[PDB]
Amino acid sequence: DIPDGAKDAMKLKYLQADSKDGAFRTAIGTMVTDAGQEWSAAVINGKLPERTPAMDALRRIRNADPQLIAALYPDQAE
Amino acid sequence: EQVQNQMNAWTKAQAKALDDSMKSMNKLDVIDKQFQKRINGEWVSTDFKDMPVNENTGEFKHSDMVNYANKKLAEIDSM
Repeated sequence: DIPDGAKDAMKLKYLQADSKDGAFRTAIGTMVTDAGQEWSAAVINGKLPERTPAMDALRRIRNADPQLIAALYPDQAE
Repeated sequence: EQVQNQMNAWTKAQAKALDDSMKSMNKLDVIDKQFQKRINGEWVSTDFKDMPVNENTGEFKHSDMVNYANKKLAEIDSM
């Protein structure tokens, strides 16, 4: 029964306080890989698909904590 | 009263044979649930080394995904 915006402030504490292979940074790593594959596919074909969920999700989690997404995956940050 | 004592052991050896074939169905059910949570738009891994384990499944081997992989394709072909 916590604010819906205070849950991020703890899931992200776990994601930050995790080893490089732990099952926290490995369930989010799927978002990063899907977004990266989407960006590559966009560069190659030409069109940005109207449905890009991975990149939008990574963008929201970047706006929630920028010094975390810039630190973990330093190319989606750029 | 010797055949009864024999059935007390034969039934134990049949329950240990429906324990290792309900595990190998629990694992395909949980792998399907993982693929379905990943398809419907949720961020959970689908590698066989990252499924959940609860003593109804045991540790996941690689061949418990091959089996699943040849069984969705088999089911999709039949529709």
